[PDB]
Amino acid sequence: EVQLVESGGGLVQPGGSLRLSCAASGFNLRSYYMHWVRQAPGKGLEWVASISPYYSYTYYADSVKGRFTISADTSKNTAYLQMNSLRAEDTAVYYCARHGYGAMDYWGQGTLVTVFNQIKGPSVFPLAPSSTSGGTAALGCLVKDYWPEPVTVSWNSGALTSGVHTFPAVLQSSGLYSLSSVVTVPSSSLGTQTYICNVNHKPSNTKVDKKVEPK
Amino acid sequence: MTQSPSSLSASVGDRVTITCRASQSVSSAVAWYQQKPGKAPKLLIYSASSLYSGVPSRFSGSRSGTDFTLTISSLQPEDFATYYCQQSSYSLITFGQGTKVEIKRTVAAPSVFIFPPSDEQLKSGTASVVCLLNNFYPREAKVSWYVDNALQSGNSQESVTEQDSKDSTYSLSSTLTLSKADYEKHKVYACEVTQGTTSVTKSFNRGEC
Ligand SMILES: [Cl-]
Ligand SMILES: [Cl-]
Repeated sequence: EVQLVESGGGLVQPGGSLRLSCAASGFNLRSYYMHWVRQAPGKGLEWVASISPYYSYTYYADSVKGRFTISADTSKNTAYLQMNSLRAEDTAVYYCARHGYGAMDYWGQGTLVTVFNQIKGPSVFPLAPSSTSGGTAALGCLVKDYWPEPVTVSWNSGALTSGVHTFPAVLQSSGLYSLSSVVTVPSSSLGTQTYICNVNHKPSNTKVDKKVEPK
Repeated sequence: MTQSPSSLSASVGDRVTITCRASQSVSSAVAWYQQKPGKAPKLLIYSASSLYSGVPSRFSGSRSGTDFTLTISSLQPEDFATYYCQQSSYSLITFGQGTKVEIKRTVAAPSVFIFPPSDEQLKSGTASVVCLLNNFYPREAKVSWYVDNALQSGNSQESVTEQDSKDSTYSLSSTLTLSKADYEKHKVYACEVTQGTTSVTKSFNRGEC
């Protein structure tokens, strides 16, 4: 029997890219029009793209033009949707479908594409100094689990700039960002000087100040 | 493509009419799709009025200038779904916004089927006779097995599946397990299904196709 089997969906970042596959069996798609149709959660069907037999002409909904590419590989009897520059509005279940009787007679099972969209303020944890490092100690703040980028970090409201290293954020497997900011200070100052990192996350209208003390 | 209405609540047995006003030209005949929750759309009607293979005769489509209608002449509980119209042109496909058809809960009688054991299984020394009660509500239905009109007890097991939706129905299988000897020495096999004030008995005669 004729079948379309999709794969490739999942969780992706805005601005990211994904490729969906639609593997045909029981027919060769070389001679058919294939289409992609999507459905945002709780909403209706929206046509996305189509590709034509033999000449591989392509047509796109205005919402995806210049970002999505439909293609087909006849030797692999598979059609594809290359999704670039993804936006929050692209979150949907994506269906591939074959054109038959003036309509779409066979449909794939659908695959979910979720574009990360959950704003979250950061948690700020101390990177505490001991001492075992001679006359110079390191301390810092771990800025964990925020979205989207960016955060800014200062120390002592900007009064402390020498020796500061604020690292680029890394994207974690959760889809949330994390970074650290560190500063090297004289060990003699640990008992007397206060050190506070100031973390501003404008997307969530959240600022966090964390006083970093020896443990 | 405005569809009308955008949603409606109906009862089993009602005639349902869904309208679709064309956004593309009318020569681009309309197709109609049914989509159950969490499932892919299913083609019902193409070319405005042509019934796709296997679709029940209670679905029909028609046209009146720029106006295409889908009619479900007698709603069944399995018709709970969102329905979509679509026009297709070489450069452009458009869907209507969808019409959610909600159906009031009510008693649904099972479709009953009985299955003799296969010749292949009799080679194992055992005969399984299976009775299927398909798409019924509520849960309570009584299955009674008869073999040459003798009520059976202690030699059947039942299993139940539920569609897991809002207008979900049950299905139930009951399996009677007999030795090959007992199966071959009796002739009439009957599954009686009792729901409320109705009993339905499906039967077969061993060896009579
Ligand atoms: Cl049960
Ligand atoms: Cl006989």
